[PDB]
Parts: sequence; C-alpha cells; structure tokens
Amino acid sequence: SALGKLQDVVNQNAQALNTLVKQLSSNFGAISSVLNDILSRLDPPEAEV
Amino acid sequence: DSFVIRGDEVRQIAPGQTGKIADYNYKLPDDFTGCVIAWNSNNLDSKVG
Repeated sequence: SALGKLQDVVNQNAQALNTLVKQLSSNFGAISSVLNDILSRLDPPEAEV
Repeated sequence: DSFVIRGDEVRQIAPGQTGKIADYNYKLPDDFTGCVIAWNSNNLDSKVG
C-alpha cells in the first residue's frame, strides 16, 4: 500500500477500458446487441432503425 | 413513371415495402422523394374478357 497512486491510475485506466468493452455489449433498447442477427431477423427499415 | 397495377397492390409500391410487383416489376428507392399517385381506370384501361 505504498505505490497506491500508480496502481490506482493503472486500475482506473483498466476499469475505464473494461467498462467501455462491456458497454459495447449493451442493447440500448435494440432487439439484440449483435448487428448480424438484427440484419438476419428484420426487414431493412426496422433493422436500420 | 407510369405503371398500371391491380388496385390490390398499391401497398407493395410504397417505399420500403416489398411484394411480387415491387421485387420483380418496379422497385422504389429507400430514400425516394416523390408522389405515388393512383386512379381507377375501369372505363377505358379495362376491356371485356
């Protein structure tokens, strides 16, 4: 617990990157989080929306 | 563009929808700008038989 500042900086950056990667896998109100399945299941207007 | 169609298939003509008429005869574009105008022509365009 002496190198807390550098470890905290590294942990914050890693947490930000991991949060970004997890947030990539969010629906945001869409049918699915993957675009290929959305294209396969839906017609072009609804899939585009 | 003039095309004489069955009054039962105006629905396919509308942009983004598909159908027999729409996929094989006349297709509209997705970002189409214009007017889909129709008027029943029984007196002249239809003839007996």
